[PDB]
Amino acid sequence: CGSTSNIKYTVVKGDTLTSIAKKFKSGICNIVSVNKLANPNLIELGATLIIPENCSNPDNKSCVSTPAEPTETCVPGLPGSYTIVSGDTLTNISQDFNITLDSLIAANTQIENPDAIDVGQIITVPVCPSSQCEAVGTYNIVAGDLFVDLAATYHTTIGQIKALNNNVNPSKLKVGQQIILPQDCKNVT
Amino acid sequence: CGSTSNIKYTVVKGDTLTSIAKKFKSGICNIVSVNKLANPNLIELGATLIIPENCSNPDNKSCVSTPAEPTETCVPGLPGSYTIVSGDTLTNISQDFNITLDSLIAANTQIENPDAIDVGQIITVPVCPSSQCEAVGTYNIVAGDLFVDLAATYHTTIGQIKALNNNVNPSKLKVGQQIILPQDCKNVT
Ligand SMILES: CC(=O)N[C@@H]1[C@@H](O)[C@H](O[C@@H]2O[C@H](CO)[C@@H](O[C@@H]3O[C@H](CO)[C@@H](O[C@@H]4O[C@H](CO)[C@@H](O)[C@H](O)[C@H]4NC(C)=O)[C@H](O)[C@H]3NC(C)=O)[C@H](O)[C@H]2NC(C)=O)[C@@H](CO)O[C@@H]1O
Ligand SMILES: CC(=O)N[C@@H]1[C@@H](O)[C@H](O[C@@H]2O[C@H](CO)[C@@H](O[C@@H]3O[C@H](CO)[C@@H](O[C@@H]4O[C@H](CO)[C@@H](O)[C@H](O)[C@H]4NC(C)=O)[C@H](O)[C@H]3NC(C)=O)[C@H](O)[C@H]2NC(C)=O)[C@@H](CO)O[C@@H]1O
Ligand SMILES: *[C@@H]1O[C@H](CO)[C@@H](O[C@@H]2O[C@H](CO)[C@@H](O)[C@H](O)[C@H]2NC(C)=O)[C@H](O)[C@H]1NC(C)=O
Ligand SMILES: *[C@@H]1O[C@H](CO)[C@@H](O[C@@H]2O[C@H](CO)[C@@H](O)[C@H](O)[C@H]2NC(C)=O)[C@H](O)[C@H]1NC(C)=O
Ligand SMILES: *[C@@H]1O[C@H](CO)[C@@H](O)[C@H](O)[C@H]1NC(C)=O
Ligand SMILES: *[C@@H]1O[C@H](CO)[C@@H](O)[C@H](O)[C@H]1NC(C)=O
Repeated sequence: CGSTSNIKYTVVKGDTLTSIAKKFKSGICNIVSVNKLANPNLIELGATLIIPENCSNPDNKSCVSTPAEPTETCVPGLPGSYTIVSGDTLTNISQDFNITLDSLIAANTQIENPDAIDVGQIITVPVCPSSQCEAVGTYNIVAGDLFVDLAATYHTTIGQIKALNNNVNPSKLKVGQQIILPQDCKNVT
Repeated sequence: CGSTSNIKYTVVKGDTLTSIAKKFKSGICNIVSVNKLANPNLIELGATLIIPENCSNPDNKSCVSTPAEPTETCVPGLPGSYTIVSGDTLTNISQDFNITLDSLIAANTQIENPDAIDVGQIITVPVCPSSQCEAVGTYNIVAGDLFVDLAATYHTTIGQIKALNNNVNPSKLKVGQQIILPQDCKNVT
């Protein structure tokens, strides 16, 4: 990293390795190496992390694959709607559903100011025509499970997991917890 | 029916044949016969119906099969949550999900008065462990489609269709409309 100092840092709410790397001008993957983190997406609330501060040589790329912006304008299979929870924005939610902000706004012309949405407000999620998820069912959380990783493994999206578990905070999952998990969501025909 | 008079009646919001039969002391199936209704569950907003009033011989049973109270304490497959819309009660919603009011209250100990719930409030739906719906996907409404009938045909529940389409009023469906439809929801193993 060719850093000049290290801070020992307590992980707080909202943190990702991306936001921590930015705060301290470190690299995501430098923090992964130094702390022998098994999964770059998983850092625990209240854990301590040694952070190389002010790196000349930040490695933010070798260990993660950060997706391009969403380009699709619909989500395969489900759901018809999503309910807004604390901290959601339409930008946030369209990214989770892997669609453009634009497509989510277009599906929701009842919203006038796209920046003023209310906890408890229901929005339309634009579902691709002729599409489906192959199985939707119970899953028990195991140690280190995250919505972000479960989406990739089961070929669904963060948003679709959130919609099926709309009152579950992804940051407060417990080993053994039952969530509802959609699988293999795709266009059909 | 051995009725004493007939009223010509305009179907309004909230009406079912059950509520109309009660208002006028008729029978569900007498109204079905007289008006040659193809489906006892389907009456259209603003349609006129001849109602035999004050029947001595009301037939409420021959043409419909009215389900017993729900006895199950969980819903197979999905969803983790449901958002409250105008006119919902926990009694209403537990019936749609084919579970006991009791089981729905027990899953929701954050609710203190079970009779004071708010438009936009999210509740937990108790999903049976080790359960699933086999496919969840798009369906286009055809003439005469109803959530009540679609549940039976596709082996799901009114509540599960509502949860996947939480901003759709079941009384305002249009031919060609795309909804999200779960199928073949059951316990597994
Ligand atoms: C490189 C990068 O920036 N990637 C991000 C990626 O991190 C974002 O995903 C979010 O990551 C955060 C941090 O990992 C997740 O929050 C954690 O969630 C887990 C699970 O709920 C929490 O784990 C629990 O921790 C406690 C102790 O705190 C243990 O007792 C529990 O057993 C444990 N549970 C399990 C099942 O292991 C953890 O505390 C949370 N940490 C924080 C700081 O909140 C978050 O869930 C995750 N978000 C999603 C939607 O999955 C991702 C956002 O999409 O973007 C980039 O990929
Ligand atoms: C015997 C008995 O009491 N059974 C009840 C059963 O009726 C309850 O189910 C509810 O029935 C009502 C009345 O049929 C349903 O409301 C109707 O919904 C349809 C579909 O949205 C509306 O049809 C539309 O009507 C307009 C004209 O008004 C047409 O232009 C449209 O093309 C047409 N759409 C389609 C697809 O055909 C109709 O207007 C509504 N009528 C009224 C009075 O609102 C209602 O959806 C239905 N509820 C559910 C959840 O399915 C049932 C409640 O669960 O309990 C008993 O089974
Ligand atoms: C978000 O959407 C895009 C486009 O639909 C996905 O990207 C493609 O996925 C398929 C596999 O199903 C591949 O054939 C393409 O090569 C993928 N890559 C690209 C650059 O389009 C993308 O995976 C989706 N992202 C997430 C996180 O779900
Ligand atoms: C509500 O729940 C009950 C019990 O789970 C269902 O009743 C049974 O369904 C199975 C078929 O899957 C039959 O083997 C039983 O004989 C059924 N009858 C009875 C009286 O239990 C019931 O069908 C569900 N109702 C709805 C409307 O979904
Ligand atoms: C799925 O089908 C829709 C409807 O045409 C289309 O817009 C969309 O891009 C398709 N998605 C994928 C991933 O192929
Ligand atoms: C499904 O399994 C659950 C979990 O044991 C049980 O309570 C429930 O009654 C079962 N439902 C049916 C329809 O068999």
